[PDB]
Parts: sequence; structure tokens; C-alpha cells
Amino acid sequence: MKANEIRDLTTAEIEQKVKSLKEELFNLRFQLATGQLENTARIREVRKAIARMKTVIREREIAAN
RNA sequence: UUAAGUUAGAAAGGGCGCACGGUGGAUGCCUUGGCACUAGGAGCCGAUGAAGGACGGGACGAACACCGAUAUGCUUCGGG
Repeated sequence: MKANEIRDLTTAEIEQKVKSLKEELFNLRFQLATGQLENTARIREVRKAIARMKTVIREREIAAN
């Protein structure tokens, strides 16, 4: 997701997305170890998404205080 | 044929010269790095945790470089 969109969702809604993304990464890693992953580029993409979300969250909490 | 005399050549190896190689990195060109200064900046960082490090981060080894569980990068504002 691009920041613009992430910025539209509610904080709670963001947290959920982060949870989901973290599960995708777990699964992706297990597939790689076994030997059933083709798009390995997916791994990096997921990691960066998780970061994008956490950045938005912190920015909102700083703004508050 | 006999006798008495003279000399030559000989290379196991070696010496000198020449021809041709090997080894080894002088010499000549070259510059990625230095040395001495000049004219301006700037002359401190740290308990809101410094200087310096250890350990880690890539699809796939080690190392350098970059980064810190948001880990080979995140957001924004500009350039291109």
C-alpha cells in the first residue's frame, strides 16, 4: 500500500494490517526454507510494507503529544 | 722388406667467442596515493546516553561498504 492509503485507515485498522502482513512473512520464510517459493522478491516487499505502516503510526502518536 | 728420423690427428671432459632460451624483477613510460601551502568556512560532542566498538540485517557463501528487529532501508519536502 502507498502511504497516502495507509494514512486514510484508522490506527486500529492499521494495526490489523501489520498483524496480517507479519503472518504472510512467516509463511513466506517457511516456504523458502522448504523450497517452494518462486517470487522471492515478495519477501523484501512485505518487510518494507510493515515499516511503512509503523512509520505512519508513530507519526500520529508524536503529533498527539 | 729392414733401419734411422720427422711430423699429423685425437676430446672423457674443459676454455674463449657467437647464436638461442630460461630464471629474476632493475630500467623506461603511467597513476588510483601522498607532501607543502594559499583563500574562505567551522572551531566542539555528551544522561533526550557521546567518542569508539560488539553482534546482526541481502534469494543464494566469506569480506568491505551501508543500515539497526521499521535492519542492503521508512516518511515528507525539493531536484532529476
